[PDB]
Amino acid sequence: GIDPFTKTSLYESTLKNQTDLLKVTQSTVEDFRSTNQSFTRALEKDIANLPYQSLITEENIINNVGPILKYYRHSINALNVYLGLNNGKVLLSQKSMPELRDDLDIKTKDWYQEALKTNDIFVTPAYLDTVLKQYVITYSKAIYKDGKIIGVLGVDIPSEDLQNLVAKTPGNTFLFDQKNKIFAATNKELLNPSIDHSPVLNAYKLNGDNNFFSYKLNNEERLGACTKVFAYTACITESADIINK
Amino acid sequence: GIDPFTKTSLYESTLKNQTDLLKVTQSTVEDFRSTNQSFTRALEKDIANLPYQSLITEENIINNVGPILKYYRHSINALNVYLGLNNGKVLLSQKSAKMPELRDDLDIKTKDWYQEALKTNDIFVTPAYLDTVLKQYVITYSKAIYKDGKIIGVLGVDIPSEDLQNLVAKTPGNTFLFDQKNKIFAATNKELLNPSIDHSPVLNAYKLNGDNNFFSYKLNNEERLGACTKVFAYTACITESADIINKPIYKA
Ligand SMILES: CC[C@H](C)[C@H](N)C(=O)O
Ligand SMILES: CC[C@H](C)[C@H](N)C(=O)O
Repeated sequence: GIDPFTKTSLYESTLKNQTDLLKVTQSTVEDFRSTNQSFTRALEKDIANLPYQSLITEENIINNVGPILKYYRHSINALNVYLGLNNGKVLLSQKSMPELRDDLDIKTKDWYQEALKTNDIFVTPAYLDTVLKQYVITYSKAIYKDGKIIGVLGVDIPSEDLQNLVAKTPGNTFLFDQKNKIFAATNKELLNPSIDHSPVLNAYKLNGDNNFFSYKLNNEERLGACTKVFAYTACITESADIINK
Repeated sequence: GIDPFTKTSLYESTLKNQTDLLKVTQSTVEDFRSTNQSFTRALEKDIANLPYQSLITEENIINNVGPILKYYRHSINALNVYLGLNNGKVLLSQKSAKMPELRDDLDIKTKDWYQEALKTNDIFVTPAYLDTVLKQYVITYSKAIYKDGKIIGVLGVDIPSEDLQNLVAKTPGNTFLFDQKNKIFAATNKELLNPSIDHSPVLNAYKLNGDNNFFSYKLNNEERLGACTKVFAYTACITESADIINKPIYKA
């Protein structure tokens, strides 16, 4: 758009605009995670606050912890909320009275194993829930009372919840998961698994977090930026027509 | 005549972005409301799921409803979660350890959160007001609870209005909210909250223009551009200096 002064003004403007919108998508991901972490932490505290007598028999776990799992599940509309024990049983409150299940192979599960290896909440990649066969993100936390492990708390939130939040955001924003597979997008057509993303991904590796870049699609110029948000990569892209016309 | 800058692609995109940022603030308000409404509905359902016999004596209400109020309060970090009864007593869960107890001196039957809930099938959302007990500004979500068609009481959930302010403050853009009385309520630039700020120019211009339509206005002899929109009872606005919208080659 010929005069370099004018092109620079258009470029600097769209850079700021697109960076702002990328930040909104970043914030969406952050807020989803923190809300779920706060919820999980509160549940941990309510369980650990029970007297040991209420925690040390399986029947007492069912009768005393079960209602807490159920109310918490309902309060945020979680898919499953549960407490896994070292005997391999798990008290499960599932969307459909919490029951003690012995058939869920919990010690083979990352949500269980990993919670025992950190003092933080553990957040799983999205995976297909065994019980309800929906894709979930699990927040898990080893619960201790007086330094004594009670069990591992788990909270399953449908990954579609995050996908829907991201899709509603302004801008042509999208998320890749930890394996660089498309996870969420404002334009639902981007969900085609056969779409190649090397151009934006290569541009991102060259430029780094939040650094605006140009790239090509079918010999046409586009502009974009990406940034790491936990294990995700969040991106925004647009046509470069805004600066070239 | 017409400002030539308004015919530029730069101006057009600038307004498109301001519109996008205003919509982010609109979404913030909508999502805060929806989340709190859903929480309150879930709580109602769990209370009403108690057997009728558990809901009809004060002792049974304390013992059976109280734990539910507490666990729900913790789950979302609400300020107060409570069940108001027709006898005027209220089972109140708030920060203080012990189990929820009945308070008999909170004058509930003449309060809007109570009376409005009885007039509707819906959740009632109050304008922000100073909480009677903890003296923080709160928004209350209330709902009449029925069991087998019989009124048990009115559920209330108090969320500090500061929670919504904090959400708005984190949003991009110079966005802000007015309440139902056209008083400043939340702002990205927390200086806009100070009572000495004159919001008449933006409000007067908004009245002439309607939702999402950009307008010029002035404050303290500075030309500005703004747009506002209704979001439930609130008015959400975004404004910018005219000299940022159109950066002069020579500054004044
Ligand atoms: C109780 C564990 C639950 C079912 C978890 N989502 C899993 O699939 O392992
Ligand atoms: C139990 C009612 C509570 C305190 C409510 N926030 C009020 O001020 O009326």
